[PDB]
Amino acid sequence: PKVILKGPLISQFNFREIYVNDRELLRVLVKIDSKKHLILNESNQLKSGILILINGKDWRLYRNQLLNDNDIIEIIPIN
Repeated sequence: PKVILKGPLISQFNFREIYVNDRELLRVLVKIDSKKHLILNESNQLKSGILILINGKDWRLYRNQLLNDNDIIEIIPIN
């Protein structure tokens, strides 16, 4: 799947878009957030003020189902 960063996350991660082979959302986030811990707490739980869209829809609707290779994951910070 394709990961797109929005807002301050772009400068904080130092990239805007990246592809990852992971089909499990948590693993996608861990690969992105590996040595930085910017969007995940130590418990790998998402930090507050971060939303995730999968193909334009809130991630929680998907119930941790298999991601397809062509899915677009948007990570969006909010106030």
